[PDB]
Amino acid sequence: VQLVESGGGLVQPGGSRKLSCSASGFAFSSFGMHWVRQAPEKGLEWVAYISSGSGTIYYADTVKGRFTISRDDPKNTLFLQMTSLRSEDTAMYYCVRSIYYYGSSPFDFWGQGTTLTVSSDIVMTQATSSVPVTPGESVSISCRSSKSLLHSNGNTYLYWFLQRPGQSPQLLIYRMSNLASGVPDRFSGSGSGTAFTLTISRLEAEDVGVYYCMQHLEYPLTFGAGTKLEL
Amino acid sequence: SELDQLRQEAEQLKNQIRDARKACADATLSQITNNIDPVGRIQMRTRRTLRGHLAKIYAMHWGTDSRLLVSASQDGKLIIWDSYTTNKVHAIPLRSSWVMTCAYAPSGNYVACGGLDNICSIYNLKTREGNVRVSRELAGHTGYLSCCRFLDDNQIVTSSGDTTCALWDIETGQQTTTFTGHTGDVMSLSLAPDTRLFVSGACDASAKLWDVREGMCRQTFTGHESDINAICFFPNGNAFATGSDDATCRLFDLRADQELMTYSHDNIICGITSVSFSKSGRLLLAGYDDFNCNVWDALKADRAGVLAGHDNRVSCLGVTDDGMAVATGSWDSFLKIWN
Amino acid sequence: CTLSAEDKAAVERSKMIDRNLREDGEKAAREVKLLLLGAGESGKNTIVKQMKTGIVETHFTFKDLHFKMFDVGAQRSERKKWIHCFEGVTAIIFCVALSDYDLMNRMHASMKLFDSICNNKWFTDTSIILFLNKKDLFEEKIKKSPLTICYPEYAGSNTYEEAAAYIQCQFEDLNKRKDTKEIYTHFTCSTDTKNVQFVFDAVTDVIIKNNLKDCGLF
Amino acid sequence: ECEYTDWKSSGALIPAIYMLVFLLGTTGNGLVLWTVFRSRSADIFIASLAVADLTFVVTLPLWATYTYRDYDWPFGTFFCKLSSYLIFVNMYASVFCLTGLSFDRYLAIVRPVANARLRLRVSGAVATAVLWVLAALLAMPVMVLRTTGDLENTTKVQCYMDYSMVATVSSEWAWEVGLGVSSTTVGFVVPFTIMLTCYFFIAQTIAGHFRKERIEGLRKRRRLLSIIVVLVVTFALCWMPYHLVKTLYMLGSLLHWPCDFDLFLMNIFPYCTCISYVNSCLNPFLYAFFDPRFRQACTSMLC
Amino acid sequence: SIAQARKLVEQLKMEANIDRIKVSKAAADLMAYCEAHAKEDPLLTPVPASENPFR
Amino acid sequence: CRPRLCHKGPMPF
Repeated sequence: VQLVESGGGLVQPGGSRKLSCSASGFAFSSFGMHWVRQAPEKGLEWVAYISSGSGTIYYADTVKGRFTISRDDPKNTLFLQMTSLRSEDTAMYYCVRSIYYYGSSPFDFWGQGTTLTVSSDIVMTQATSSVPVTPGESVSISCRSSKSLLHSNGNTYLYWFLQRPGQSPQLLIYRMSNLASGVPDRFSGSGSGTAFTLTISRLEAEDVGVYYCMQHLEYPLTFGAGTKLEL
Repeated sequence: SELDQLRQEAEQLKNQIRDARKACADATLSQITNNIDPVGRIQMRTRRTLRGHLAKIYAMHWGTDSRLLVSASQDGKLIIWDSYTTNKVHAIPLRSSWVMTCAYAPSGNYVACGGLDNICSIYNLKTREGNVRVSRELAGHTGYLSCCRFLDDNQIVTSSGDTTCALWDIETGQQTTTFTGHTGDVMSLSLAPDTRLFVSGACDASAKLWDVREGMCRQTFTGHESDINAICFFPNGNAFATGSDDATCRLFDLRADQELMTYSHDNIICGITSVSFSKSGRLLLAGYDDFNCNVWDALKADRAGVLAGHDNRVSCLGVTDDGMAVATGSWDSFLKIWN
Repeated sequence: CTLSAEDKAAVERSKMIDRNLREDGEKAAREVKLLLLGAGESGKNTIVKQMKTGIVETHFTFKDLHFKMFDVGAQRSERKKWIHCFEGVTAIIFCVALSDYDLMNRMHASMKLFDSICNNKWFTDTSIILFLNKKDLFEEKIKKSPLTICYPEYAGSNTYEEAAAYIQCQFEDLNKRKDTKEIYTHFTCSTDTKNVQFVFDAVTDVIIKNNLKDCGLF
Repeated sequence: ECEYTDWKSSGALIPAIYMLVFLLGTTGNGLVLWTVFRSRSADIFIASLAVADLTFVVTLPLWATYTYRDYDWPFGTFFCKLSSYLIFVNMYASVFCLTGLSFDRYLAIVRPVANARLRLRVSGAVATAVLWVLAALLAMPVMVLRTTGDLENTTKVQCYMDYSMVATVSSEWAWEVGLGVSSTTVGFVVPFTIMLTCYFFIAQTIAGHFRKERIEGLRKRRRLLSIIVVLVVTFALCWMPYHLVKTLYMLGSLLHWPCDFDLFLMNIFPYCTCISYVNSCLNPFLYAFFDPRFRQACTSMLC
Repeated sequence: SIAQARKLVEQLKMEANIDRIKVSKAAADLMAYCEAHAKEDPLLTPVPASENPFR
Repeated sequence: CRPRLCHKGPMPF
């Protein structure tokens, strides 16, 4: 599975740019795709979603009317056509694949990213930003929601991501308690509906990064500000 | 020369087995359970109709979560359904379209199907690419596949129209054990709840109990007058029920080695396609060629209820592992969830 | 309305699956399905060669029409257990060897399999395309052997035309539903390249008549 | 000039024929619907045709009463508009469902392999939606123009198309004859031409594919060709008197008939209409119960 | 012939030497199992609509 | 009314 973004670079305010994501190694047309962006020193921000089959499209309020997300399924390519570019669009843009069915694991593969330099939402609160740690020890990261993430169907739509210092984010936990494929048992998640916890059993050196909680109950998807682990 | 005493010995052995069986029949089941109490009237509603197959559904199997079920039709499709919402989770195109059986793996990661192509295909449901793919093609039967059941993620037992059953190593693709001894086509298998035994029912009106680890046949149960189409273990694994073309279900005990009850009615003349027990074993459910499913009191051999609502032959049945629902698949190309 | 975001996305995936299932059903309904039966050593393989280990499927297209043909020989299992799978094929192609009359007799065994297939409950409305194979060998052996070796109550000219017409009538007589299914009869050789044309014409007829029934015209 | 009078027996017969065709149409097409809905192609065309014919004849007691009272309508304006609208909508939908059957049979029988895609795209429920909306539109002039009034020369209320909603008295004849000729063309001449053409080609096919040498093919040959001819002949015999008399009488306002011809037309017209209502009574037996499978369904359910 | 026939007689010798309990004991066990689990059986004891996933 | 058969029957034109 591989997602490669391209089309970034230095641009002038008010101009236009097209970002392109080339997929390879998976059934691209079965996955819905997202664009998520990260400002130079800030956290993850959801931008746009195009459904599998292009029948559903959502935009964040800050990019609506300026950005248009599009999909080329025979060519395995995702596009983001940006117009009227502002200095607040300076971010690294990520391409995220996401499949939805009973028991699926959405938001599970993120691309490497592409850098673009310009010359009633659910609030996720991660009260802590930074946490000092020593390997072999346990740690708990907390997140609280403006609104209850538990749905009447019984699911609690909270996701945990880890971003190691130089890499793209990685899905750790989906739906508040389910461990993602490939993630060691040291990670567990629990929570209430408006208050959530990610617990790490024994730290290791590869567990240092920023942890983000995301809600997937309503659109626009909203992220936490991120908690950073320092060894 | 010796062939003569060989048939003599077989004939005396059959007589002796019958004498031992008669010795144990001290009181019929109908006499012990006569004063226990009736189940009154069992009345079940269609809760869901699963639509989307375009030909006769031949097989269905519940997952162990009691929510997902796999359905096999001769449109060349396996459909995995979410029964609570009626959403289709997966549609799987089969290489051969004459599928007769299908199985859901108890871990939920795999699905199996086979039929007139003589192959058991294993389908990986949880890939990194997001699509379902064939992971194995178990070849080596010389007749059609009639039934298959996962023991593990790596083991599966198959019954065949070539009169045999087989245990497979899914990873190496080989038959670990072969189960010979039937003289007609084997139509159905049922795994014991501890999966150390299984029972098969062949087109010789007999059922056999097999040891999975030893490959030997321990017990042979006769009594049906025609081909056994369906077989199901009792919840505790000490008994099982068969269904035949002679329009009868029979209950067999393992430790008494006898038939304990016959389920029949003068106004039922057609053969039985499928059987299963409710969670306590109190009710026996049976699908018929006359488009119905009858509900039996398994302890008193009463008709306790009917599930009517299919327009062609009821080909396959399934009670969930939590006992909340029954699914019926039919030749009219619909699945129905009852409660 | 009352669904979550992931619920709505799952419903959308289910409806895309429904679309694909309807398109594959529409594509399957435009195809012709032929069940190919025959006796032991009867000329099925040559017919398969012209048209082109469980069930063997053959695909071919002829004059804008797509054909699927299912050879179910080598399926050494009780037919009554799987023969209902083919209730709904367009027609049954039955191969018979004409040279088998003087070799139970192969001709009588072929007549019994034909009679069993024609009057089966699953095939009440299913026309039969009867291919009489090896007519060359038949015309060779019929000059050296009378047809009475298999039909002692036969009387007629020991010429290929007379005996072959008599045998075609003997086969058509086994149909006990003469107002429900037809029997299409064609004599063939190993060299006859008009066999696919004969199959196509008979199948067009079957389609026209199924559509007469299904349009209510009956 | 000449006096325009009714044959005395008309006010007594015409209500009787209206109530009779009401009974036959209602029971026949209620049986058809009870079978279709409470048990193959043509079932959607049979169901639409049964609804159309049943609603065609179901409002006839009101015009039977209107006739037996010598044209005095005690039912309000709403019911002139509604009854007349339903009687016209379902005239159209009857004829359009018959043409749809003819066309779907053409596509299914004549060249079935080539017109499979087209039969998917343009037949089935597409044709029924289109014919129901087209019948509902083409019949709106009666919903907008049909009013109750009292020619004070009688002191009686009578449904009538006024045309002073749309036209002056010197341009009312253009409206009468234009709407009449439009109705005749769209309701008889185009659907009849299509039914006739389609059944000619279906008859060529049926006569070519059922060989008359084997006796069973001969029987089916005769049975299918017979019913095809009877369908076409019944449509013509039931619907052509009405259209021809209507046309001649309206064309007699531009010309001058000898007024014996005019009295004959003016008087024979009610019975031509009553004949056109017999198609709605005959359609179940020509289309739905011609099929022995459908008959046995209906009877085994009843019996 | 000899092989298959000896195979039959030996399978019968293995099938004849099993421990069999009386039908009354087996029937009593099936009766006891159905009684111990009657309350957990939702097709026998229909559950309230609140506890039914197939509402 | 313009036609004589505008009334006298359900069929208006």
